[PDB]
Amino acid sequence: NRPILFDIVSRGSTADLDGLLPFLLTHKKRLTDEEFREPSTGKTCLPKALLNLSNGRNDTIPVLLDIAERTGNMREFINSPFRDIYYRGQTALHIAIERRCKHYVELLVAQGADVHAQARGRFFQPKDEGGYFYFGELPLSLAACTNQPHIVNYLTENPHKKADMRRQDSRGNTVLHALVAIADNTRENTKFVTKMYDLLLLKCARLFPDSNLEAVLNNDGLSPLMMAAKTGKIGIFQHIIRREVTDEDTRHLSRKFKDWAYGPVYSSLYDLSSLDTCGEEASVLEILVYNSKIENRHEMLAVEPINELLRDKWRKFGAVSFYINVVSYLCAMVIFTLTAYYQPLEGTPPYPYRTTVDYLRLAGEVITLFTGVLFFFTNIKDLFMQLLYFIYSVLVIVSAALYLAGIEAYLAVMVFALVLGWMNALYFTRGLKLTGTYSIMIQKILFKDLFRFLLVYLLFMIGYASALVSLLNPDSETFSTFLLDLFKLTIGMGDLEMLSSTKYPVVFIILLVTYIILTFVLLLNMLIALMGETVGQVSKESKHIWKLQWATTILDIERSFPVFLRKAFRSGEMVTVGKSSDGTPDRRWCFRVDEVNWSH
Amino acid sequence: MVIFTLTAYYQPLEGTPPYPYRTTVDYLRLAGEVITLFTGVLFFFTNIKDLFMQLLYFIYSVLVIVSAALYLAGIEAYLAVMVFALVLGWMNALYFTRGLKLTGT
Amino acid sequence: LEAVLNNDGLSPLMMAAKTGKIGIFQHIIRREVTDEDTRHLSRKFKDWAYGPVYSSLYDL
Ligand SMILES: CC(C)CCC[C@@H](C)[C@H]1CC[C@H]2[C@@H]3CC=C4C[C@@H](OC(=O)CCC(=O)O)CC[C@]4(C)[C@H]3CC[C@]12C
Repeated sequence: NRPILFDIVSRGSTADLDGLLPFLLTHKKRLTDEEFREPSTGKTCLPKALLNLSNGRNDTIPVLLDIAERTGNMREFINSPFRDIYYRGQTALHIAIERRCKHYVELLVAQGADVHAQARGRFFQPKDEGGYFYFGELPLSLAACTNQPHIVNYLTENPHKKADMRRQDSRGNTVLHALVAIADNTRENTKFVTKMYDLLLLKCARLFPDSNLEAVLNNDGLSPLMMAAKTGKIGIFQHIIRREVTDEDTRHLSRKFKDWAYGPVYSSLYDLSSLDTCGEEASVLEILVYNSKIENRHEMLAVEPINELLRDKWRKFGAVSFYINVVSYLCAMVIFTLTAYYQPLEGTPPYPYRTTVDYLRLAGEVITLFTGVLFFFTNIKDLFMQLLYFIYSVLVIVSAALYLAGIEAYLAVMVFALVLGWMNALYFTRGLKLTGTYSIMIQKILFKDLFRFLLVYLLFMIGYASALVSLLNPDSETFSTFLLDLFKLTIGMGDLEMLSSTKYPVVFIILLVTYIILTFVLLLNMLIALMGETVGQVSKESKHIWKLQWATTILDIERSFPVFLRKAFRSGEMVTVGKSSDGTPDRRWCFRVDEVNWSH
Repeated sequence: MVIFTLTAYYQPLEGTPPYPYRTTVDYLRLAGEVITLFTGVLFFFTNIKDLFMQLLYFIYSVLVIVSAALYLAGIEAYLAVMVFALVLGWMNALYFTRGLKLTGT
Repeated sequence: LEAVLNNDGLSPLMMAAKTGKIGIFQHIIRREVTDEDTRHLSRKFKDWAYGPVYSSLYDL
């Protein structure tokens, strides 16, 4: 009778249902029997009826509910979930809410519909995880994510059942987490996202004054603000960072207060407790600056307190430590250079020391080894809990070890270390503004475009030179010699005296001509062109890249210091902005900004 | 192309073309030669079918086949054109980066 | 009607593509007919919708 029932419900006709009650009573067959349910998914009668209706009025639902109550299977029938990978978990209430039918939502909850049921089927998953619509996996989160204020209002405060706002799905995300998860930078989306977020926050605070809704964290460990920063959602991040609440009852949770005004000058202090931390917990700034592949990484930093905080930190302690570090690094490299220079050529390593000058060389050596081990330890700690610096440190330590063992080879690698030691000194110009943007651009072009160009050139050059070598007739040694000669000719110095043994010299001349033409005219020119266009495309990006580089250097310096030193240098003044519900003072960290307005 | 490069490199300078084969190394060179000729004839057939029903590849194939023919006939000149083929063989390897996005533009 | 081909062997869609006419090519590639009598000749149908997600299958 399953096909007949499905046809009856799909049609929506009331008459066909007559007689089902006595039929079930006589045969004592429940509406959740395997035969009645569709084997493919598990869909029961109610979801099918709700799926296909007219102008929000199916007109069959009450009869189905009455029948199920007659049987006495409402508990297992009204909330019967779907099976299968695609739609697992989905219940009738999810459908009713998805179809924007308040009437049916009320009628469903009135009868005992499970309001906390989770719909974690593969249809409802994040876009990156092979899904279509992620909404928090809850009826309440669904209504909040589909921009339906009335549904959320009724659902939260209903006599029969209440879905508390502070509730977490399998992933741990709460309704605010989902509402940030579906946010997009479009104006239409943000306009309702912010409104619903604020409404829901105020309602939760009103109902429960003790707890805080944004305190909750998901399994990942983030909060709505940190997650919005991580997911690159400027629209809601900017509205949460400057949230101000005029209501006196709910002013405690506000984030931006007015401090004082004199004429056109207005001075307001922002709150940055969660925004900036000293190792107590993860900070928005660290996440936004250090994580990669962020949509609006550069735009997100242009917010009223963020930029001024970076500025104040830079003045307070950023500049001094940077100059100290660069000077010390240069001095250390000079000491290393002197040590390598004065390495005694005579004898074999290690060399005995029996004079004060020997002890001077030893002092330089120990300083260099200390620097190398320090860099190695810093990199290893970073890995456990700067690739070029890692190479420098590992090469230094290996050179010291081979010096201890006894072999000439160490000097080579030791010298190589010195090369790298200066090769990256340019990267310390990063902190400087005028030359730091140029250093960042040089590093960017060097790694991305120069890797491709070099890889393109290597095989071409080696194969073409091998072809020319094969052309000549009087053979690894011959190739080894000729390759040096050919590279020297590529430099523009030398002479092609080796062609005497070759037959058909004309074609060899032509081939060398074309080789030179390609190497100098086309290959070299394209490298020139690429730099010119990239800078033009990033002409505006220059300031963005510079600001990001400045931020990352400042944050690296801040991270390096231990916790208590950070406590000493922490920026912002403790300001008692009000008294909590119990009356005790807040005493919350804040940072002050003042502007000028001639229109207010 | 690597196989072709090795074949050209190990072409015996001594003697005159064709060179008799009486050793396993000779058969290694012969295997490389037949592979190169197969590649050339395949490219030639593809281009000829396109024409009946890639100009640089057409040049590569025609030069390879001509070099093989002149190797069979007996003349030193073939090596020249054979080498020239190898040049073109790599000269257009860059054009296979086309498919890649970053370097294809 | 679009089955007919000229001496060249093309159809209105192929000819619009060959002649570089975006305006009519885009309107012929997404042609949808609401009338039930003449829905067979339509080229873009709606498949299903869930909330803000809409899924339509084109004919190719
Ligand atoms: C254009 C870019 C992408 C390719 C990099 C060029 C190198 C692959 C070339 C440039 C100079 C060449 C070298 C010139 C001299 C020698 C020594 C030679 O061995 C000898 O010592 C005998 C000759 C001599 O002693 O001068 C072996 C090859 C090598 C390293 C040559 C091999 C290839 C080198 C490093």
